[PDB]
Amino acid sequence: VSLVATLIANPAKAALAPSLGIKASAAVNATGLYWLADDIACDIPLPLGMEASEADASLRATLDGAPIDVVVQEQERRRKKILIADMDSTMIGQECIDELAEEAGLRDHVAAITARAMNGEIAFEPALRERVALLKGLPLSVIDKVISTRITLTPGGPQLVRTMRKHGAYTALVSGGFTSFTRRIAEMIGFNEERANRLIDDGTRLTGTVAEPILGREAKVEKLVEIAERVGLTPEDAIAVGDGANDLGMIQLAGTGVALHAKPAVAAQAKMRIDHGDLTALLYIQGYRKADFVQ
Ligand SMILES: [Ca+2]
Ligand SMILES: [Cl-]
Ligand SMILES: [Cl-]
Repeated sequence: VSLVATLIANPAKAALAPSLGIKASAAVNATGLYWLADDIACDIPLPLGMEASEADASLRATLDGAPIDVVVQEQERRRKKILIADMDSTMIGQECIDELAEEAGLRDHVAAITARAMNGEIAFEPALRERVALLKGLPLSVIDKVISTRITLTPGGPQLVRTMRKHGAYTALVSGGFTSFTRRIAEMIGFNEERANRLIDDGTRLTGTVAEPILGREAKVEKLVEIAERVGLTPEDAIAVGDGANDLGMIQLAGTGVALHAKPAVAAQAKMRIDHGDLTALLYIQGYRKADFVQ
């Protein structure tokens, strides 16, 4: 089966120089070298008979000290037809739950719990109830307040979703956060649908509870299964991306699963990781060229 290695830099620190790409491809006795974006990403088709683990270590040693990610995969079925993406710290810069906690004067106390939950040291569901209970009494106006003043989109997000939709993919934003945030964020970026938990309120204030059953790690796996079956595909046809322990189920089930700027224990578990590039990395992973992007 044919293999291809892809080298990916951050467009904001585009250090994949021509000379560097040439040296990488020689390190793996490669046939050709194909640029997907100048100074940012290139394809290196491995010669037949090389294990992916060899090419990976060879390329990483050659590139050591440079902010360039490495992934190796089979050339066929690179381009996926489903995207399922985590929201918090993946498509936006923030944790909505931590920003909400600010409005209760408890950002640090809640953020410390969030860090433990996204690292996998506590189960998602009791972590969520403990954090949300501290939001009891907040007026419903704080949701618009946080969205309009403190939530920012991750670089490359809109381009990723729009370029994939251009090529017929179905895109879903699937989050352990809250519907009141995902519905607006999904609209801003351009997802086909979103699914998240739900804050309970009395009409004026937050009750401090969440609608049950809570969506955690397994619920993201289930949404991936539901989507693929509905659109007449299989999870093998999907690329999944996240940063946290609650994304590892869908990252492991999808055909391509990406730990993006993941927590230390999370990245330790994922087969494919992106630590330097932004969300356009997922376009290059799939073999797209800059000429293909929606600008
Ligand atoms: Ca996340
Ligand atoms: Cl909500
Ligand atoms: Cl994985």
